[PDB]
Amino acid sequence: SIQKSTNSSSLAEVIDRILDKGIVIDAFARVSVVGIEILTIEARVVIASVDTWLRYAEAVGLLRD
Amino acid sequence: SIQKSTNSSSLAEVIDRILDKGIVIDAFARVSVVGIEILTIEARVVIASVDTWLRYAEAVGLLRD
Amino acid sequence: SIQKSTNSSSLAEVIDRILDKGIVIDAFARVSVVGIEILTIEARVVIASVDTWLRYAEAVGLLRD
Amino acid sequence: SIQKSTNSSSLAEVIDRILDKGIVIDAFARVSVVGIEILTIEARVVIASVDTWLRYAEAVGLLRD
Amino acid sequence: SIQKSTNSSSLAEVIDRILDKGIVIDAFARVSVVGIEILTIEARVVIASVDTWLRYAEAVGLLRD
Repeated sequence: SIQKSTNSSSLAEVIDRILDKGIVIDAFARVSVVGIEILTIEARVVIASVDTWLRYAEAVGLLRD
Repeated sequence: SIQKSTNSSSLAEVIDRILDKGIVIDAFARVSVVGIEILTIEARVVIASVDTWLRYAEAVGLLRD
Repeated sequence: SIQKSTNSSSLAEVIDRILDKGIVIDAFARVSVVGIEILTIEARVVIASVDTWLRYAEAVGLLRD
Repeated sequence: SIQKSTNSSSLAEVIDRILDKGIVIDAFARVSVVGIEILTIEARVVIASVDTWLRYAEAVGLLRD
Repeated sequence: SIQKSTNSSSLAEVIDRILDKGIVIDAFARVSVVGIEILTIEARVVIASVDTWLRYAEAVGLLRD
């Protein structure tokens, strides 16, 4: 191709650049009464391409040893 | 590309620059009566890219030893 | 880029400069009758980027020893 | 940048300059009858950036020894 | 900057100059009948920046010895 005065790029390349960084959303909350932990919530979400989800899974320990 | 008189940058690069710094929102409250801790709340939220959520997780201790 | 006669900066850089200083909001109150501490409240909130929330957490003692 | 005839500065820098000095609001009251301290109130509030809230916390004694 | 014929200064600098002097408001009253101190009130309020509230607290004795 040829060089241009503008940097702007394609939608499919925005998607690819998002997925090979990935996203983690992570949260917890706890509610206690008189010292007893009467309610608790924990949640996590991960989104990525395969080659980066393997990075996550190999560090956390979901692949075979 | 070529140099310009203005610095302004793309939306996908704002998103990437936010996620590789990450965000932590952290809070607790306690209500006590006669010296007994009759109610308590604690919460935390984390948002990041995978490579920076691993920074958090390795310092706090969520990865295998 | 090139130098200009004005200093003004981008919204994403205001956000980044806030989060790498962080914010702490901290309060307590106590109500006592005849010498007995019949009611008490304590609360704290913290907001930061990951690299500065780790500063807080390492000084207060939330990371593994 | 270049020098100017006026000193005026940005809103984000006012906020930063407030938070790295911090604010303490501190009060108590006591009501006594026949020599017995039948009612009492105490309250405190602190606001700062992380690096200055640590100054407060290290002098008052909220960090690990 | 450059020198001018007038001394006037910014609102954020008025606030800073107030808080690093601080304010103390202090009062008590006592009502006695036949020689018995049947009612009494005492109150205090303090406002400052952190570095000057520590001056108060170190002289009165609220910091660890």
